[PDB]
Amino acid sequence: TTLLNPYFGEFGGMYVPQILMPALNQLEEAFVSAQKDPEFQAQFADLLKNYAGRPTALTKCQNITAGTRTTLYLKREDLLHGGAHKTNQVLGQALLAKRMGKSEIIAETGAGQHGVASALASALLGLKCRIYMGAKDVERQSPNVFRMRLMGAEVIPVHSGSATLKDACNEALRDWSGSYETAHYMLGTAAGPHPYPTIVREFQRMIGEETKAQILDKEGRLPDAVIACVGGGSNAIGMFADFINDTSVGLIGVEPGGHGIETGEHGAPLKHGRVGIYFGMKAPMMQTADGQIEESYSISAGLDFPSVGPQHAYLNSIGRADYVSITDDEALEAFKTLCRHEGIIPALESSHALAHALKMMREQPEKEQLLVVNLSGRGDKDIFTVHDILKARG
Amino acid sequence: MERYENLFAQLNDRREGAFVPFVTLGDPGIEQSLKIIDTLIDAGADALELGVPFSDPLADGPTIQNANLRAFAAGVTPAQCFEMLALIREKHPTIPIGLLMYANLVFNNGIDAFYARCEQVGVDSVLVADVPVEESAPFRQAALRHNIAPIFICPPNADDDLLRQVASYGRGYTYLLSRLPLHHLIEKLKEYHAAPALQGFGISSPEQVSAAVRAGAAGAISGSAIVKIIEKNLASPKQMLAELRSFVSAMKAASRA
Ligand SMILES: O=C(NCCOP(=O)(O)O)c1ccc(OC(F)(F)F)cc1
Ligand SMILES: O=C(NCCOP(=O)(O)O)c1ccc(OC(F)(F)F)cc1
Ligand SMILES: O=C(NCCOP(=O)(O)O)c1ccc(OC(F)(F)F)cc1
Ligand SMILES: *Cc1c(COP(=O)(O)O)cnc(C)c1O
Ligand SMILES: [Cl-]
Ligand SMILES: [Cl-]
Ligand SMILES: [Cl-]
Ligand code: NA
Repeated sequence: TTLLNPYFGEFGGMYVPQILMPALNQLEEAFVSAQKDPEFQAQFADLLKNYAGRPTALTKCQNITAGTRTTLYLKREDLLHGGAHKTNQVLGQALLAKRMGKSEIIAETGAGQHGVASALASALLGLKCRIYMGAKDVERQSPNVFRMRLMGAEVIPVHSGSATLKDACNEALRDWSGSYETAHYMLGTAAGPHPYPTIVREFQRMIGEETKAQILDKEGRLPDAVIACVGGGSNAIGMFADFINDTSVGLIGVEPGGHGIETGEHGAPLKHGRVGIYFGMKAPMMQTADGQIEESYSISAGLDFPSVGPQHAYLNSIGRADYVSITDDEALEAFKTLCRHEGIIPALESSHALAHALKMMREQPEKEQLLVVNLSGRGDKDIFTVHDILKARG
Repeated sequence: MERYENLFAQLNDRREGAFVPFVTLGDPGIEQSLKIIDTLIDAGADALELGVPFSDPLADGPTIQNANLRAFAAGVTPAQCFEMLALIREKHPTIPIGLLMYANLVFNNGIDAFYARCEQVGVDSVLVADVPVEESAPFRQAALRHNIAPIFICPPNADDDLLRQVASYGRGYTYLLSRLPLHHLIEKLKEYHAAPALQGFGISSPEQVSAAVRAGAAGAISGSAIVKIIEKNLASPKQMLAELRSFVSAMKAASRA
């Protein structure tokens, strides 16, 4: 029994071992209560404003769109404390942890970004934080590991399986199954078992709410489309949620195309994988023909979650949202374009959303269109990756 | 078929508990795995629980995670596991054979087709580790349509609602987790006419088998302890079988009246 629907159409659910169901039920109850509690809302609003720096700007990009009929705004989640949108929801989940009487946080991280977000929220709220991270990722992500340790988090290298993101997810869940009386599992995207896709959306929805108010103020209308990259689905659902009932507003999700869909070296399960059951949910997966879970590939490690949030699979199935892909080279060109023409260094994740907007503009330059790209994070972290690729290609 | 029902009736007539080893199919290779399984049976296993290697075995601890990795290193696939299952059943007509599966492997090519394949090879039960009772309907339905018992975990803190659901939905046996007093859970499951309880998780010694039976369970399942013997003796296949035989013999002896 649950308080809320765990499915979005056919997608979603609570596919966890029996022992974890009480943890999910407790979390769902606490969330439902919190959402009705003005004190919880006020505390969350206070953190978002005074600690994280909300609202974030909505920046018009005249230089990029000159000579076309595209007007392009960027929602500046890159200016949020921590440099990406992840901060919004980790602050909300940390407050849920405290609401449930918990003093400890467990989190997973791939290349370290959610680990850092989890550690910063834990440090502020006085929670003891432990982060599981694949040994392969630890070795390659010294800066993020160091950030987590500076913020007082325990970083636990995971040597099991293939020692990457999905293995870190596995170890975090195993821990939580034993420790959930005292520890909250701070899941890093709008995916996994109910109630996480719901909670993460609601703790990211201020992205779209602010964007709506800002675009009404500046343009006097709603956008023609809002465009967001999709790794697991959190920044995209946060931008999309408040516009779902505005049927004129396009919702465009951009998965990583990697080296190209036809190569199979991509991270686009929603449009190019196959529905499976894993990570506690029924959703499109990267998987072998016989059902072993595989990896996503992208130039951007942040887009490597090998599935996708169930609400995106649902919005796609009903035709409310449209999902596309952008390759490594397309993302790289968008990264360079924003740096040179607007003086903003975008995350390579966010560069995928920008790249799709640039195509929308360039393919039909006389089409009048008002577009918002969710600029989910800043790209200082990516300058070594970008340097290395540009130098190798001469 | 009626393999669990016949087994428990026979054990009851002998005032005896069941001893049920778990191994991963194809660990450390197909050939050796088939020999391991014959050894477990020859040493006195009353039933088997058999895992199909899966990329992401969330519900498994380190010993079995390592078993999965060994099976993958040997190139073991679900298709090969089903070939193994048919061969095992052909050799051993009455021993109940249960699988421990992950949902994706059941769902992958269709839930109904999965259970039909289990029926074709002569499997008796399937426990899907990451399907809680709440999500179990299509799995239980497909299982029973194909003469397969769906097995559920009963956690030791299970509330009354969960006990009633497990009692109604499960067949073959109830998997009673080691980690309320177990004897009380065992009594409630009996009151609710549940499938006979097998205690599992952390069963590594003869005294734990006897304790399970004394508490009123129908028997005990042991995995990590069996698999550790495989891991310890990888370099010596013959010694591996000798030690498996000794261990299973001791564990089975602990179940006898
Ligand atoms: O995508 C996920 N995490 C994102 C981590 O973010 P980053 O540090 O940037 O890789 C993620 C983690 C867990 C999950 O479900 C479950 F818990 F069941 F495994 C689903 C998605
Ligand atoms: O302790 C556990 N396993 C011991 C029995 O399995 P195995 O060690 O493979 O025989 C165990 C740990 C966690 C768990 O739930 C979840 F997967 F969600 F984390 C279920 C079982
Ligand atoms: O039977 C199992 N393992 C062997 C017995 O445990 P151990 O002797 O500790 O290895 C076993 C049963 C169920 C399971 O997943 C879940 F609990 F979620 F259903 C994982 C392992
Ligand atoms: C983590 C991250 C993403 C991808 O995660 P989603 O849950 O799909 O939003 C995208 N952009 C940035 C900057 C990120 O840090
Ligand atoms: Cl309003
Ligand atoms: Cl150059
Ligand atoms: Cl019932
Ligand atoms: Na993805």
